[PDB]
Order: sequence, then C-alpha cells, then structure tokens
Amino acid sequence: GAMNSSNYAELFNNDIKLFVDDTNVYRVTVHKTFEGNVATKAINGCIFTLNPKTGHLFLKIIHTSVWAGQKRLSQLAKWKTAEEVSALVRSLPKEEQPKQIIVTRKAMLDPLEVHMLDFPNIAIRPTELRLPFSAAMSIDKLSDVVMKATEPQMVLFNIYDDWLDRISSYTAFSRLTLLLRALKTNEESAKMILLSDPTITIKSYHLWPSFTDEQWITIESQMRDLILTEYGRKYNV
Amino acid sequence: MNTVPFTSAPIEVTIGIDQYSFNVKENQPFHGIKDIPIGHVHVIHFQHADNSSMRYGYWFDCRMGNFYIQYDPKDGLYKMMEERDGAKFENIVHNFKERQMMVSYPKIDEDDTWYNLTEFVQMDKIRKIVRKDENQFSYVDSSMTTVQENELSDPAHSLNYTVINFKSREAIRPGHEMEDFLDKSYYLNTVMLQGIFKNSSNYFGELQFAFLNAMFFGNYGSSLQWHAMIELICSSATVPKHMLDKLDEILYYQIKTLPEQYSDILLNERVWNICLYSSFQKNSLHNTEKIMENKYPELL
Ligand SMILES: COC(=O)CCn1ccc(=O)[nH]c1=O
Ligand SMILES: COC(=O)CCn1ccc(=O)[nH]c1=O
Ligand SMILES: COC(=O)CCn1ccc(=O)[nH]c1=O
Repeated sequence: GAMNSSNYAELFNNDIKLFVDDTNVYRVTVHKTFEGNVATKAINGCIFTLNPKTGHLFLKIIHTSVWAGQKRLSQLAKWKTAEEVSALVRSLPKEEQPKQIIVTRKAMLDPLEVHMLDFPNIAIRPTELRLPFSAAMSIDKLSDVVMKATEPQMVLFNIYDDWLDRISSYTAFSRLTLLLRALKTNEESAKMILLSDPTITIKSYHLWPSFTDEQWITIESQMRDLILTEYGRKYNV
Repeated sequence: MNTVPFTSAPIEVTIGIDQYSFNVKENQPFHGIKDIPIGHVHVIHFQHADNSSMRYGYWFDCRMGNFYIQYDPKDGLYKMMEERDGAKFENIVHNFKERQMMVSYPKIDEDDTWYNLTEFVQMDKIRKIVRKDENQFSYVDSSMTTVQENELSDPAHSLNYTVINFKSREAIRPGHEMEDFLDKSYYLNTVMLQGIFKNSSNYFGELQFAFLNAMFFGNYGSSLQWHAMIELICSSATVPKHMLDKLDEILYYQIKTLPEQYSDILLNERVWNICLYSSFQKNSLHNTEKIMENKYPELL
C-alpha cells in the first residue's frame, strides 16, 4: 500500500528498492508568439530515480526530441517515464532487480503498473510523504548534464557521495531530503548556505561540498532555519 | 403459450416471473404460472417471506423441456425439475388449469420490455456461464461469486463470466502500453469480439444476462461484469456503428426497468459518469444519457 511516516524505516531495510519522481520529465518555458498568442518550448528533462538506501540516482535524461510531433505531452510524459523505468528494470539480472518501486506522484501508478505487467512480483506503491525530488535540478552538476545532453542518455550518480562511509542510510536520506527541501523553498538562500565558505570544495567528483561532520551539523541547522523562516515569510508568522 | 406447474406452495414466498412478481401465502392453493411467452428465456425467482436473505431463481426456456417447481423441505427451497413423462405433464397442467389454480403471465400486448432485456440472451450461453450440465435450466442466487471474484471459493457454484481486466497482459499489447490502456479498441475488437465472443450478439447476451442477475438477485459479481462490459465498449475509440446503436438501446431498457430504489447499489457512479461524459462514446448513447439524466440525475 501507500508509504507514509509510519513506515518511514522500510526505506532502509535490505529489499533492493528505488523511488521514481517524474516531476522534471516534461519541462517547458512559456512564451509569447509574434501574433500575441502563447506557446511552449520544451527543454531537456530527466526522471529522478533514487535508491534511498545507497543514494544511487539514475537521472535518465529526457531529450526534447522525444516530444517531437506528439500530442498531450503531459500525459505522454507519465507513460514515457514508466517505459524508461521498465526498461531500466529489465536490463538488470533478477537478483539485482528491485522488489518495490515507490512513485512520488499517484498519477504514475497506472502507467507504471501497466508497463510492469511482466513483473508481477514487483510492488508498485504510492506515498503520502511530500518528497523534494523536484528540486534535483537545483543541484548544479545534475542540471548541467541534463541541459547539455544532445541525445537520450542515462546519467547514474550516487547522490550520497561517500556519506555512507560515516553515517547510516536513514541519516543520509535525512541529509539529502533536507538539502533538497531547502533548495525548493528558496533556492538562492539554500545555495548561499552551501557555498558561503570558499575553502570547502564541492570536489569535482562529488555533488556536495566536502563538509566535515561538525560543518554538516551547522549546514543542516542553517537549512532547517531557512525552511522555518520561509514558512513564516510565506504565512507571516 | 407454455406453463410452469408448481407441485404446491408450502411456504410463504414472493414469486417473480421475469419482471413480474406476486405474493403467495403459506399453503395457498397456488399451482403455477401459465401463458408464458414462447421464444424468450425466462427466469422464475423466489424470496421467502421469512428470510429476505438469498433471492434465488432458475433461468429456463420452455422450448427445451417441460419444467415444474416442487418445494424441497430438506434443502428449504423451491426447486425446478424437468417432467420426462409428457403425458403426466399435460394431465397435471390441464388439471390445475381447469381448477384455475395458476396465475397468468401478465404481459401487456404493447409491452416489449422483456424482449428488449433478453434480445441476445440464449439458454445455451447461460448454461456455459452456469455449469450444471444435467439440467436444462440454470440456478442463480444472490451469493454466487464469479470466476473472476474467486481469483482475488467453490468452483462448481460459480458464475463463469468472461474475465475482463483492463490491467492485464490480455488487454495490453507489449509496446502499445499507453495506446492500449487509453484506447481499449484492440482488447474489445480483437481479443474479446473476434477471439472470445466471436460476434457482438454473444457479447451483448452476456452483458444482458449479467444485468438481469444483478437486478433480480442483487448478485454483486454480476453487477461488476455488466459494468466492465459497458466500460470496455465506451473506452474504445473504434467500435462498429451498429454496436453503439444497439448498446444505446440495450442500456436504455435496462435503466428504464431498474427499480428507482435500487439505483444506489446497482449503478456505479464512476463507470456511468466516465461512459456518458468522458469516454470516446460519450456522444454515442443518446437514449441512455437522456433517461439517465431524467431518472437518476443525482448519480451524475
Ligand atoms: C538498481 O540498482 C541500484 O539501485 C544501485 C545498485 N548499485 C549498488 C552499488 C553500486 O556500486 N552500484 C550500483 O549500481
Ligand atoms: C529534518 O529533515 C528530515 O526530517 C528529512 C525528511 N524529509 C525532509 C524533507 C522533505 O521534504 N521530506 C522528508 O521526508
Ligand atoms: C399434482 O401432482 C404433482 O404435482 C406431482 C408432482 N409433479 C408436479 C408437476 C409435474 O409436472 N410432475 C410431477 O410429478
């Protein structure tokens, strides 16, 4: 069934599993035409697929050519997502394949279920948590690879870096989800927090600043601090 | 005009014959139903006065044999049996007919309701849905489950309706997932009509039989099947024109006949709103949409 705060530990047990977020698959800019009408121009997208135990993120890049000549793109995007997830699962051996796929938006349930009919033993589940995987394109190296793609492409990066050398998956998912959640509420502030210190380097090979344990505690506090404020600034509290 | 003689009426019971019904008192001198129109299937059904639980009944066709109803006190129900002595049958019927111990199938001459509800229903197909091969008639009741229901528990007492499942490999061609799920024309025309039912008359016959079992017995699995067969047509972009026009007629008379007080349980809001207002065929069912809007506007 649905995944919520009560079964918030199942994510880190030993059933190989991935989450699927489709919020960045079909992306457009809206603009005026010469005649004064409105049109859309698609830009590259990605499906944010995340192993929340290991942090592996399969950023299947959706090149704008996939929309060419198609109608009802917002509907197609959900079926394109399900097709690509199904293809991903099929490329793996059975033992390497996951046991559950959790979709972040309920509208993905039917497309994925239909694409996964060949896999009756893989549970397709919704969730009630408000998960911040739409903010994945606020991560500079992820946005860069999506925007540079000239063809369909798979960009698989472990979003936990080497964080699992020092902390548990539960904590790693908590750090990642708070980092992502902050970026969604106020991207500029969140990014300032993360880079305000020039001596801490997002190493070339990692998506996150090489913080020490103590520095991560400060960063996390600053991010929870941002989310708090924006909540007030939004509601005036 | 044929006859179903009754050996007696030892327990108080409401007896239905097709869309008609009448109350028989305990040990009343009731000995059957006469003037039954030849050419159609019929259903004779029962609701005991003391136990409104379990409506039950028998589908039959008087062209296929001489049938009588005898209360069995051990099993506690009105059974239908076949008389194999044609001389006994004529003698027993004539006897009861001369003493005026039978009710007359009370059809109005203008009234084509029963024909319209059973146009495509044949006994031979009923007997494949209700498997009891030693009888020429078929027993159904409120509690019998369908083969599809049993997959999600007595197989001999099941309704063997054709399994329809929109999220199944039968319904969805590999590589056409989105196309086949959002437009079920393949599943309707190739899998069901060409492959399984062979023609639209057999499809409509099962649809009509499912509705009648839902209406007369409150059989939940039958109601599921009726709605699934409607939804499969309405969710197909490509349906033969004669099929759409015939479905409109079929549903019109089903909706006309439904008791106004049973519409809350026999009609599925989602299916009907989808079929009438959202589906490919939302503009193809003019007669059904008009009677639904004037009779059950609350549902919509
Ligand atoms: C479906 O696979 C996954 O969710 C991640 C599997 N995995 C584990 C360890 C590793 O080094 N690389 C990798 O790809
Ligand atoms: C204090 O941080 C946490 O408790 C992480 C959990 N979390 C965070 C952000 C979010 O959108 N969803 C979520 O489940
Ligand atoms: C009046 O006698 C009986 O009713 C005997 C029982 N019975 C009833 C009807 C019939 O066709 N054959 C038969 O044997």
